[PDB]
Amino acid sequence: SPWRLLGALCLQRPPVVSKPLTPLQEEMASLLQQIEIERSLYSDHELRALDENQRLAKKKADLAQDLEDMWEQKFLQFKLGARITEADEKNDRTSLNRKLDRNLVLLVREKFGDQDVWILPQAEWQPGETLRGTAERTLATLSENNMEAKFLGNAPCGHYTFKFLGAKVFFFKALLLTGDFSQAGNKGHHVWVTKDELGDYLKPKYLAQVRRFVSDL
Amino acid sequence: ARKERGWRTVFPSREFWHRLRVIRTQHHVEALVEHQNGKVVVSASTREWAIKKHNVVACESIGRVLAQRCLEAGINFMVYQPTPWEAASDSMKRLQSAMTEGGVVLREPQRIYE
Amino acid sequence: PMRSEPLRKKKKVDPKKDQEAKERLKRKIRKLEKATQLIPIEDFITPLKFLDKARERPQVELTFEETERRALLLKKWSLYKQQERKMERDTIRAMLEAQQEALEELQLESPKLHAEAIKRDPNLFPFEKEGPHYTPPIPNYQPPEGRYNDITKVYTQVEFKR
Amino acid sequence: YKTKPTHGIGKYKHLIKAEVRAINLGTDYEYGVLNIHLTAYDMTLAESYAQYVHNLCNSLSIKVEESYAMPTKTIEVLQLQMLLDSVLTTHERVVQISGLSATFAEIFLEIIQSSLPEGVRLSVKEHTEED
Amino acid sequence: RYRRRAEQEAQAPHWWRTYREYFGRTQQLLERKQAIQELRANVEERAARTASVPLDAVRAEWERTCGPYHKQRLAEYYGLYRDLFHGATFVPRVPLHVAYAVGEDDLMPVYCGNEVTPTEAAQAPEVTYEAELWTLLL
Amino acid sequence: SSKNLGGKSSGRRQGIKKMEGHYVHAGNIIATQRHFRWHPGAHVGVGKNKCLYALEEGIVRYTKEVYVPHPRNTEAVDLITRLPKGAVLYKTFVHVVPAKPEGTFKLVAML
Amino acid sequence: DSSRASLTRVHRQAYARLYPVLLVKQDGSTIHIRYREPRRMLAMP
RNA sequence: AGAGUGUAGCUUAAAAGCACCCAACUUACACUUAGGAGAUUCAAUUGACGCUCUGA
Ligand SMILES: [Mg+2]
Ligand SMILES: [Mg+2]
Repeated sequence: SPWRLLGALCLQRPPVVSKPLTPLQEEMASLLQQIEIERSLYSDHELRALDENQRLAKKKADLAQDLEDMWEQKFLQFKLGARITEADEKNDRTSLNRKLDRNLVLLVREKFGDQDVWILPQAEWQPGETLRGTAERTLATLSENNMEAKFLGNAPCGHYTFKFLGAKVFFFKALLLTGDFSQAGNKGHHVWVTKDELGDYLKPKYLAQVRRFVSDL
Repeated sequence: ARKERGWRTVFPSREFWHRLRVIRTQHHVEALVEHQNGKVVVSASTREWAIKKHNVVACESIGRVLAQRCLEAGINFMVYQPTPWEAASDSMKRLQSAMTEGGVVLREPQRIYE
Repeated sequence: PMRSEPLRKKKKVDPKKDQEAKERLKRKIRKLEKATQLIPIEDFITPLKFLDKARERPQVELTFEETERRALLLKKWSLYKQQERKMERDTIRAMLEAQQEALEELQLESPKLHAEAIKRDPNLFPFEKEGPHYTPPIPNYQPPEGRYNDITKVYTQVEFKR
Repeated sequence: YKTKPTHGIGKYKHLIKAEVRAINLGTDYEYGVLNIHLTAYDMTLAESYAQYVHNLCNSLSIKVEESYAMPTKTIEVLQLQMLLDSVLTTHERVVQISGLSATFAEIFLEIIQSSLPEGVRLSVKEHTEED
Repeated sequence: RYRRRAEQEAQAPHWWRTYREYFGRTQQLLERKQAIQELRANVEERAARTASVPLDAVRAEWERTCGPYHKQRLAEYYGLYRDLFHGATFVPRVPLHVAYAVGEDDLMPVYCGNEVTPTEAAQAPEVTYEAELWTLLL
Repeated sequence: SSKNLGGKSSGRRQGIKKMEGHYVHAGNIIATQRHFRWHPGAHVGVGKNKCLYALEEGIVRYTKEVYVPHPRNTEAVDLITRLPKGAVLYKTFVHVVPAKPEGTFKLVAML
Repeated sequence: DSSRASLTRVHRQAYARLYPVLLVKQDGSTIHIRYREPRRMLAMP
């Protein structure tokens, strides 16, 4: 049979911010830090807070707090640089800085002649080159960005089919180191979608089961 | 009657008339009383769906109910021969304390000659 | 004694060239002792500055209302790690089974792709990644609103160029 | 008859075990001795991830052979911005690995990736080091 | 773990030579499921981190359910069946509560394997078994 | 020149003295050995130089039983914990099936 | 899943107190560390 | 649409045994000790839900 030669990749950004900790996890950090305190021993902070105190409490009748609020005032003047780019935008889902706590996938669109296929980015492999660099040639061309971005593996992650002449698709995986996505308001119709956000961005079984190679969390 | 006095190399010694074996497992703890031949004479496991009702508390429970049953079977002398790490296990100390106080003595008096 | 067998093989004969390798090896003793990196020990070991000063903060109590609370949170924790480990363990289970068929397909499809897939790329040797943080940020050590911890460049020196 | 048709009934040494690279051509290179280095500015978080790695490897039956520690860095505030002084230290620890495949390679990195906590760094490599 | 495996091998057939040769419902589980779920709350898990387990109710539960299975063991270990019936087992489903009189009170009971004195067994025992025509035989 | 000197030790005379199926009274030495070749089984003792003797008057048999050592025997509990999980050790043992029943009840009087 | 290694004690016997210090990097990013002398902030040049 | 069927992870287990999870020791692992968690897809061998298949 003639088989329609086609390649792909899948791109993932890591969470740059740790997960917000669950209501059971927040208590455990409170108890474990409590039990850390009572087993503790020979504190340089408290060597000068309890036992320099008893000479300053009896010199008058014959350090600890003046260093406190200075440790609070730079704790106060430093407004913490926000973990918040969610409620401000709410819309620009093609942002490289939308989600902070979860991994993403790059997701594009090609209005085909036959269907009108919303696409998880693909490739075509020539009879000369490998299947591995077939991933590597497409982040340069199809979206016009500068992603110095490590690939992981030569053996692929996903294999789904459609035969009318049969077709094939070979899903890989990769990461980001940093991101220069050139001209993000481009009409190459692309968007940065989480796991929870592609539930209503996929219709088909050629893309419905590509969740079988994401880290689920 | 003879105890099998040999087996000085292997563990446990098979010199007894009646032994106490316990089977610590997942979800259960068993306690068997055997003869030399391997014929179990009384048992009390938490599979029994009678002590399934009402863990260390599961272990010391069987020391109550099986020491109840050896007196009801005429078995008065025992031997308990554990590995040295379950001899210092907090379950078996409560088992033996419900067994030696429950009536039986785990010491096997000597095979008299002469 | 392969450290000193270069030495007396150069000490016995004594041309000029033999005095260079013997001299350099005394440096290269201490180069190898700084190339191999037994001189350091761990700080797992306890300083006994912590020995006698244990008796500064010894006071604890325990209460039944604390203890019953300290019971169930650990059981819920033993519950919480149990299912999420399974979610993680079925994740690696599902992502190998989506590898295993995905290799058997092209290997039973194309023999060129058969050999090409089972090797990898040697960019797994220089891989290094830094952790998720609490703040990413959009910048930084503060751009000059009034705060900063970046080293600011007027009469420019962090380095000799700027 | 000394030997018997029951000869060799107790042989306790071929069953038991007694007493670089991973070559493996074509499938190729089945990653051998790799030192994954767990580094943190903390102490407890670094240890708790080596905790997580070692239990992960034995769960996946891929062989580990060391868990030792690189000793501790001795740096102050680096006096590059009244000149500041406070000693912040770094705790590095080695986790080794011996058995890996090509086909588990990129995957087993992901479980290390996705579970990696706040402010710690990994660095895979080959072996030429000592304490 | 090895001692568990190795004591499995000493019950196998073993073609060579062995010391053993010369010297040898549906509503029931449904009610039990809610039983443990109910019984997991009144222990407040506060009786775990020291419960008593009253035996006498347990014994009445044992004698009804797993009494006869257990009771057949002692009747074989004591070798009744090879003396009574030349083999030919049976599992006694009727719980026979026989006891003798120590004067007025109390009762010295006989269980399956007990020891009662012939001073106690001068007079015929007081019998009940809570079942419905029988011949009792000593 | 013959630098080698000393190997003039005589033979130990160590082996099975009572082979399989023999009648053995209580106390006879079944075997003498060094470096365990036969372990004690039912009613067989061990002396200081590892000999095997009979503890009851009976008939000596040889079997192949399963070897589980003592948990204080530290030189051979590590022998276990490097075995794979299908493994059992199977040393060989010497038993004595006792012939005489250890006594009978006899009339002594009529009182 | 950055929480799997998150919560732990000090697994040593004799040890000083460790306080919840927020050190912060050249790249702007801050981290919850544990340190003595409870400066709630540290800033690295 | 056709099909194989079906006990929690597994099981020529029938509510079991292993695995598994958190602590306490261990650099850690392992061991051990204290704990923790669970299943017969549902209705009368049938009928009907869950998956994995063969479809378009
Ligand atoms: Mg000689
Ligand atoms: Mg001679």
